[PDB]
Amino acid sequence: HAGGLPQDWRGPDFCPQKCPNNMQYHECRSPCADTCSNQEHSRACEDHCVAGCFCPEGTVLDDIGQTGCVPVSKCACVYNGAAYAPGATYSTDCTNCTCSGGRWSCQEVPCPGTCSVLGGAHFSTFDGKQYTVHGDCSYVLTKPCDSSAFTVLAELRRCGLTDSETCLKSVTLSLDGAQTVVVIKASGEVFLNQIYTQLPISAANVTIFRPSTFFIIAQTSLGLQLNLQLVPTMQLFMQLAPKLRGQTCGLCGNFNSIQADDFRTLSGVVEATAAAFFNTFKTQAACPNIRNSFEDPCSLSVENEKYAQHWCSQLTDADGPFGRCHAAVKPGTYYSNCMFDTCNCERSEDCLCAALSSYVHACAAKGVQLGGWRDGVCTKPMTTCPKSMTYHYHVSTCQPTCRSLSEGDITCSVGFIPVDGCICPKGTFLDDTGKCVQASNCPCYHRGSMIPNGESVHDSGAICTCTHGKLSCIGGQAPAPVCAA
Amino acid sequence: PVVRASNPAHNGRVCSTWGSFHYKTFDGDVFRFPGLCNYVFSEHCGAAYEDFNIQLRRSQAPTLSRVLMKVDGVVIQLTKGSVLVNGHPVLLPFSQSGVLIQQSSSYTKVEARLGLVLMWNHDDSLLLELDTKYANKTCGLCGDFNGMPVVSE
Amino acid sequence: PMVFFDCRNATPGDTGAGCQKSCHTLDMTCYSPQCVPGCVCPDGLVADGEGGCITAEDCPCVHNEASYRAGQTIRVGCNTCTCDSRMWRCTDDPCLATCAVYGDGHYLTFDGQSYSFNGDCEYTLVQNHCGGKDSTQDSFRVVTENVPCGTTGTTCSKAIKIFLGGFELKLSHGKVEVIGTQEVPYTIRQMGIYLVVDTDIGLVLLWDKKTSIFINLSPEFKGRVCGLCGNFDDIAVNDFATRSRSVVGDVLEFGNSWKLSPSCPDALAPKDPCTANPFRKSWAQKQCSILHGPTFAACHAHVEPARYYEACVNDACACDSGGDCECFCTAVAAYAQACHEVGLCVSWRTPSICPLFCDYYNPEGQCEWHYQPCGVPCLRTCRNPRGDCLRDVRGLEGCYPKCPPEAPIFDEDKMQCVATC
Ligand SMILES: [Ca+2]
Ligand SMILES: [Ca+2]
Repeated sequence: HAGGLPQDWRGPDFCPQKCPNNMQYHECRSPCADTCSNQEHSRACEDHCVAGCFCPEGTVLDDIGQTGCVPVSKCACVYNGAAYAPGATYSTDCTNCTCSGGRWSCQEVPCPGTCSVLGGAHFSTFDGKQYTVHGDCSYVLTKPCDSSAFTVLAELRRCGLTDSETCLKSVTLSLDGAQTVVVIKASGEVFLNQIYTQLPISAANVTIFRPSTFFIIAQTSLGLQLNLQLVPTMQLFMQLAPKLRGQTCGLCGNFNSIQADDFRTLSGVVEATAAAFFNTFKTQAACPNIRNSFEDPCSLSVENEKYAQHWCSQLTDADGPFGRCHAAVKPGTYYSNCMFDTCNCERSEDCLCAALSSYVHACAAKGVQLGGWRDGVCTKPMTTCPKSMTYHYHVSTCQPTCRSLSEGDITCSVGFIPVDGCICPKGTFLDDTGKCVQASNCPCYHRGSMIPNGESVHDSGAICTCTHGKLSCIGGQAPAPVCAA
Repeated sequence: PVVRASNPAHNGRVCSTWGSFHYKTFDGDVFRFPGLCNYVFSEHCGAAYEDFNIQLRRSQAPTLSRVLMKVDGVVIQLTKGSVLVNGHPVLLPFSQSGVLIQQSSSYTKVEARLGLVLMWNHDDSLLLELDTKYANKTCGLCGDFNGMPVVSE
Repeated sequence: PMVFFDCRNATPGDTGAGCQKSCHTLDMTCYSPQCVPGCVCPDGLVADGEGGCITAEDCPCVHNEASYRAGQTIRVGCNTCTCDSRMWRCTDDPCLATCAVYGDGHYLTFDGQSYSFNGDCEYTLVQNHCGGKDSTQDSFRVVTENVPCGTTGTTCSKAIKIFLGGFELKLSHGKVEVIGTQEVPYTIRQMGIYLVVDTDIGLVLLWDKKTSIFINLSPEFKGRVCGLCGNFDDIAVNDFATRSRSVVGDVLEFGNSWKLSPSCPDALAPKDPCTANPFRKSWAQKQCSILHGPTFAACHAHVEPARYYEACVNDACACDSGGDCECFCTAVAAYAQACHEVGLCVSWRTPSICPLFCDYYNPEGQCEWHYQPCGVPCLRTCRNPRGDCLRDVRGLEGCYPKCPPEAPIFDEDKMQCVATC
């Protein structure tokens, strides 16, 4: 206490002191003992030296395993409450880390970005920035700044008596300087180049399909993917390849891993409010300028607030249907969206179901399945699909069809974030009339033309009849036509 | 108020008891008092509101049987193998209301963010270190903490 | 000159008003596929928002719900932006970043990551020499000391310790202690309600003397710092890097990894204050509504008050152990300082709402001290006889002296207006 440095005077027989593990008793050492977690605590110490048990020089205390004093090279690492081992590795979607000397060494890996428009008003950019503006126009979501290779537009329109009830009515995907325009409406209709088409479409540089009755997925060759949820309300999830980092710009940010500049307008400065930056991406002059107020819809109605609190708190309930996802996706933002949407919109159940489905889709994107989450609420969509369709919580594949059976190739993107909805049951193929039929009822196809059962076709002198969904050919087959020189 | 400090010798802020009833006051007066009753080790009697009040009791070898601390409404009772906080046994380390109680291989330490540190070692020594803001405002076996050994004690 | 165009006689390939732009629509690409009725300016003209039509290059620049003509000047951070043909021309001078810690563990890092952490121990707010531990410069370490403030599990700061070189500063209660061990590389200056510690390495600290700290770090320390204030590399997601040098998603783990003493118990998730203390909630919502009313209406376009309002309500709900007014005043003063930093001199302290006793500093038979919302950046004093102001600190509100012409130099040590020092 006087600022001195006493020297050890004890011994095995002269006032012996015992220490746990391999620690040694010293009269003057720093009380800030280095451990595996904090291996430089002694250097960052403000107290004077004290007497007690200390680790031998060259070793630090093992607080993770309580195995006495261990060398720095033998120190373990802790991640998510689970102790690792020297040399053990873990990986996230964006990084890969390895334990060494009690510290994590991390290497970056290629990582696609995700923008989200949920509830018609809640935006989450590629860099993770979140905001909420209730627009009344068509807005530029994502677009390269220096080119027009692709462009995504969202038609956010006021769909209620008040100015804070916004619906996403359509999504426009423009390709190659507006040479390929696909407009997907909230009613499920798809317009390719102003022509009402039928899914799936394999157009120039884009393929659009319907994995289920609830979702429409559009994948482009430029690294862009769109998931569009149509039941109960239209919500958008855009995924962008890492090759476009720092190049896009719109309502979804510039994809440069920085949240600060995500509110930067085309003028060149970063705005302070979400509404000011949001209003600069209008497409028409007549659209109103949205000013963000500080309303709290849940405070305007007792019953609405009670309903929203009762049914939206399941998102943050650790022991509920969504409890297996709190480690993957933080539910706070989804809980706030659920509360606001349920209290604000007239159809409270629809907005509650939309928020729950958005959280479930985020969890599925992270790789967590929450099947059986519709028990108690949102039961109605499970009992509304056509006669031959049945519901499924997990739809990670593509719908099999009679044309898929005949041709052998199904128009799909193969790999997409798993979705939910009503599909054809297993072993049953979707017929061209929107009906799920068995393999024995799927029609034959020759040269892209439907061949009804009992009919025959003539090809290279061979007669092939369509029986029981199979195109048998008399004479065995027609192996290979040969043309003489 | 800017207060400078350069001297690291701070023996004037430390009062302790050890061995055969040996006491050292904050002012450096070392004496012996073989009392086995309950005595006030140190308390903040210089203000209308008392920040701390530490009492110690001895039992017969001059062993320490009980240490009672009143720290800003927190009552800590330290006995051999037992730590009670507000009448409830606790598991160390224990942090509550700015008071941290932790046991080591050689001592039990109670640190109070108002500026006090108490050490009950395993050689039966009770050492108290006080912040300099409590100078000239204490009383008990540890003196009045004014830098002068005999006067006022 | 705008004419109403209707789609009654809509020839193919004619958008009408669907591709009519304005001074606010910064994207000039025509996206409408079909005709939309509405007002259309003459060919090659865009709307100016007041009914007229002007050329695209003549549209005024838009910034924070305001319009600026060509050649006008705005200030962002430290740079200057000039409007020119709808664009902003800004210099590229790097400057400081501010980490703000206030209230019941409300943190905002250098890179803009906002979070809430309630840790009971001492935590490394910022320090250099994290990776490699050599780098350059001299090692510095700003460490916060915390104490429970409430009964719901919230925790607020009590003392701030700055370890620079071989010197230590302890800002505690309302005083500063130079624990010490060359010359002192510190400059302590009381301006407004703030105590400013300036270092020669490029580190500034504003302390409201109760619970609020604002650490300003020069751009020379980018990527060379760590702690609860992030690592200062313009990325906010990776600011949750534990002491083991791994970015985690749990705020509790990241906060607990930065405690000074490994033996200190780890913090747990606190209860919801307005849920654990409902009987206070209304009062909170009635008191923090100042952040949404006409008092700060001019600032709503420049600083978003959502997180400040949330922190105010949570602190007022959790300030249940004594001192609700201090919690409320700190929460509102955080937003007030945020407004002042961007050049908005908003006055919010009334005799009923966080009063300041300026007249307490008036000597016998004198009246000089007055409340300043943005403060006096360059006020004449003994250490600044020429009346210079270095910027780098903006809007430090509080009581400032207005020395008369007879005695125009303010001596802080004597705390009086004198003719010469
Ligand atoms: Ca970015
Ligand atoms: Ca960072």
